[PDB]
Amino acid sequence: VSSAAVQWSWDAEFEEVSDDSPEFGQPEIPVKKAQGFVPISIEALQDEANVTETVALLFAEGKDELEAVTLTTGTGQGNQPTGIVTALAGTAAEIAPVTAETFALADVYAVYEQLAARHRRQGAWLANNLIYNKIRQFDTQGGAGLWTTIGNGEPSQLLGRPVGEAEAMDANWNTSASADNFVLLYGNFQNYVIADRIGMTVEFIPHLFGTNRRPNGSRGWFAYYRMGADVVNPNAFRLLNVETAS
Amino acid sequence: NVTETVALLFAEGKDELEAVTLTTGTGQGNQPTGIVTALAGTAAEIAPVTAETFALADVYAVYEQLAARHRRQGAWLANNLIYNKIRQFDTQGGAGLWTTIGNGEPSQLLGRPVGEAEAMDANWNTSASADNFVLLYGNFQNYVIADR
Amino acid sequence: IGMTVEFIPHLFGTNRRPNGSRGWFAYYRMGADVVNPNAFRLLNVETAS
Amino acid sequence: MGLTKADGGYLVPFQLDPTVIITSNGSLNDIRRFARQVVATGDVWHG
Amino acid sequence: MGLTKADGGYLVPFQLDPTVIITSNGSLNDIRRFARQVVATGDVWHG
Repeated sequence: VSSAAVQWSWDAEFEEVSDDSPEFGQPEIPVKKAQGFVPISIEALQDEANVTETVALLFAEGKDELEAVTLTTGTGQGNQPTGIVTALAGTAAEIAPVTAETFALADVYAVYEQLAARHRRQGAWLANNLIYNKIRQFDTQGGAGLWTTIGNGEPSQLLGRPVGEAEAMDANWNTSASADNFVLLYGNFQNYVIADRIGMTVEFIPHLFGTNRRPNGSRGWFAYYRMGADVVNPNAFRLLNVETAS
Repeated sequence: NVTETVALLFAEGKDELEAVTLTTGTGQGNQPTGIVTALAGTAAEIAPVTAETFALADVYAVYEQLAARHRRQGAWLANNLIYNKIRQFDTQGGAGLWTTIGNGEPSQLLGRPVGEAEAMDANWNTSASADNFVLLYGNFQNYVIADR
Repeated sequence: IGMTVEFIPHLFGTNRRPNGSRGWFAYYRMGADVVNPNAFRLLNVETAS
Repeated sequence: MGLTKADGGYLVPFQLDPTVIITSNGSLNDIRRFARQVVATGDVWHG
Repeated sequence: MGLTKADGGYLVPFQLDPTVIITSNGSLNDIRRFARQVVATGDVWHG
């Protein structure tokens, strides 16, 4: 359940008040399901040695990749959950750069400042590594924009706020052919909810079948996963979009 | 739990209205008078060094033009965007180095306490108003809040 | 045999690949008839059309 | 027999979090920290 | 601000009785009480 605040006003004497009943809303999160499958022949299972463990490792790698990419950008439509960037796109959370097709120092300050001060205090950064390196390259004379020095790791704090890393966001606004590139994101992350239902489970199918419903000499491996996520308040973020002359 | 919820909503609404009214109250009709409209068009208004440009010299001027009896006891007031534009003045690491990127907001500016006001004007470029009152400094003992 | 219920752990689809489904199978065997039809006197009320 | 409402879907519980989520920006002013507060009796205050 | 969902109606909990209500007539017969019951060990019972 979400809602808003009562709307007061300055009224003169002997004045009838206004109806100030706030409105209510109900954010809801559907729970989706992921799947995978690896069929195997009998001879392969008997001859090739130590295959079950390798298949388990491959299943884990695939699950982690899918889960990370979907959390970053999930279309929300169809069978997919909603990623943060997809949810924020088009909404008033979007910002335009000061100069078109350019990433300058002032853009960081803009993304940090246009956000409401109630949320600014407990927000966090999230972007790709390319963008962080672009930020680190800003300073030349050792002035205010001196985040850290070459010969050192990646800093743990920006503007006194935590920093995060995500590969699956856009990196280059010129190489790609997409018109818009969401490169930087800052906001209060308590407004992104993840619903966890059950972890990865692997089941062993002893016998598969053919067209005529008689065995064809193969076995399987079934794995599935359930999860769901969305955004309850999209005004708590200030995603930045460098839209290019597409 | 309707009662507690609506009491919370009342508290939030009152707090939000009071802040903006004290920041920029029109002072006519049914509204109290905000500091910005009180100090508008009077002797307190200063024009920048050059048109449509805000540099370190303007901050020094706004601090220095005051009488000494008022300078030695006073505080600042501005929107967060203005403090950030101050922070972007230094490029060569000289005397404009308020603080380095990666740290939080400072607490003093020229030895004086500094405060934040959200409802005050923010950007003079994207906004369509002819005038933009952006920075304030003075002895706030001369602003009176009379509560009944 | 009496009522027996079996649990099928996996069902398959069109391409002979799982669709994530499970089932319950139940079957029951019985047969019946009369031996000597001279021990009964069933009554029917004949209605003309 | 799946998750559709008619085909056994009425059996799932309904889960709701009672806490409300305030979606109002609000405002933060520190004028009251630096200003002067004087209690008034009546309609106007003169000096 | 009443019982419509958009006007605070989303705030009321959800009541449900988990038990199912069987809407089938069924049928009552007493043959098994009177009939002679023999266990069959195969396919056909001969007498």
